[PDB]
Amino acid sequence: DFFSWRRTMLLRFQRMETAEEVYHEIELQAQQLEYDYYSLCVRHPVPFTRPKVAFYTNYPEAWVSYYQAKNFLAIDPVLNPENFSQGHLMWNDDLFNEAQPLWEAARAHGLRRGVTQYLMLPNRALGFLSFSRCSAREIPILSDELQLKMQLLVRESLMALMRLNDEIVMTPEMNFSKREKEILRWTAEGKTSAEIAMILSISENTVNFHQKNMQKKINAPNKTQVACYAAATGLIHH
Amino acid sequence: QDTDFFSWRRTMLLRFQRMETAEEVYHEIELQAQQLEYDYYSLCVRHPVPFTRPKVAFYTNYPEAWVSYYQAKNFLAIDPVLNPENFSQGHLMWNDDLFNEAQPLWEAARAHGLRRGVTQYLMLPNRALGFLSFSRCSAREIPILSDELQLKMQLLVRESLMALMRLNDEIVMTPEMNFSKREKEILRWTAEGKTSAEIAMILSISENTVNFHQKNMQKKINAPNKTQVACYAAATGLIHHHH
Ligand SMILES: CCCCCC(=O)CC(=O)N[C@H]1CCOC1=O
Ligand SMILES: CCCCCC(=O)CC(=O)N[C@H]1CCOC1=O
Repeated sequence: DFFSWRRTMLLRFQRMETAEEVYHEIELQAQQLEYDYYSLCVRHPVPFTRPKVAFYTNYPEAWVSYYQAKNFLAIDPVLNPENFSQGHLMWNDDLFNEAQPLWEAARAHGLRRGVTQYLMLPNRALGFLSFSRCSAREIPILSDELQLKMQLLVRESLMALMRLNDEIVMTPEMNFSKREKEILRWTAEGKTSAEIAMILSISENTVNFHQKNMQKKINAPNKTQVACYAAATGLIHH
Repeated sequence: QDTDFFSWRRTMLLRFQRMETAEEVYHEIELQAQQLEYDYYSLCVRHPVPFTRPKVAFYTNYPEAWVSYYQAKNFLAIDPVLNPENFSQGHLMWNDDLFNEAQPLWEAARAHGLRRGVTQYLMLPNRALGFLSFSRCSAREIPILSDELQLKMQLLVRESLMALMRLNDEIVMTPEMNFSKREKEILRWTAEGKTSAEIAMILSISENTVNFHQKNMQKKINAPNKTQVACYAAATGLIHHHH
């Protein structure tokens, strides 16, 4: 009877044409599980020093504004894979021992209990789904059925959002030609422009143009950043 | 039965996290494969590096005649079972249509006694792609509705490969890069395209030492450039989590 839930959810997400349908479905499923608020967050693998983070939530506008103002993304333990197990995490008082200011601000805004699930996407982006409620001592649930239900919800929603090329999950656009990616693969092996020229039987002049043309559309200083970003997102071995 | 599945997981999770040798993992897969009415299992892993001809390691109890034949005819290069594009929810059932591109492979598999099979796959924290395939000789049918099998296989792919990662098994492990936290920090900056001179200013150290760590970093990995080291680290996710 649970397996039929999995199958319907699988049928639902595969037939979605809109992002609003994805976020709405998450809203419903969260509510079926006695949770009021959902939040879907994605941390991209690049840039390496300040990884891009996009999110979408039905949290109260006041809490979102407060959260961003205090820069809580940078210290939220819910977004730290270390604190997870089997990609699952139940919110508790101890988890926020390092970030109490977050916890108190969240409680002051009406977030008593919550839970988070996470996975890694094909572009190596880290997706986080969080559910939260304002009510204590209600709890629905088996955890096992909870872990497994949420496990599916992160996957199929974010994968759906990728089919639709949504801005929240799609990495900074890097539409390269098959020629450009060949040069990237060899650059990533530590080949010089001269060696890549001989290997591909083209002039070093043509190699450097391609090299510069990729740096153009990404706005990057050298061939080193372009290659590492490509390696980091899996554009090379997808 | 829904309930006795969750407990199956909890034990299997307990099993795999506390296995101490690689043979124990392959052993567990073998029984479950048999418990699931399959004679032959195959666990295959595609590494993310090298970028130009990535290494592929495997372990199976296939008839060796087919193994020798499979490699000899070089079927990996055209095997749809190892192509993530053909999957859905990380799962894939074998049928005559999927092998529309590989006529030599399917009938040859039929000829060696692989009538029916199924494959599950997922991506590991080191960005390696793991594939688990089951196969049987009995020809007949589609088993049990396709939900518990997918889910059983979903777990079996994960925990076996994760167990093998904990054990530093060669089938899953990427080239090890035990760097100092400082050495990894300059790589993050190298991957952002900072010159040794630029990295010096931001970290308050002499340029003599920046060039020093990089060459010292190139030592332990066997590679020429500041570029290849950064790309291998970037490719494996060494540069920002999970390991
Ligand atoms: C305000 C939305 C940005 C945060 C996105 C996210 O997923 C992280 C998260 O929910 N954290 C929870 C934990 C306490 O505060 C929250 O809202
Ligand atoms: C030598 C074996 C390498 C690994 C084989 C593999 O990709 C997994 C697998 O079961 N493939 C199936 C597909 C058809 O023939 C097979 O053997």
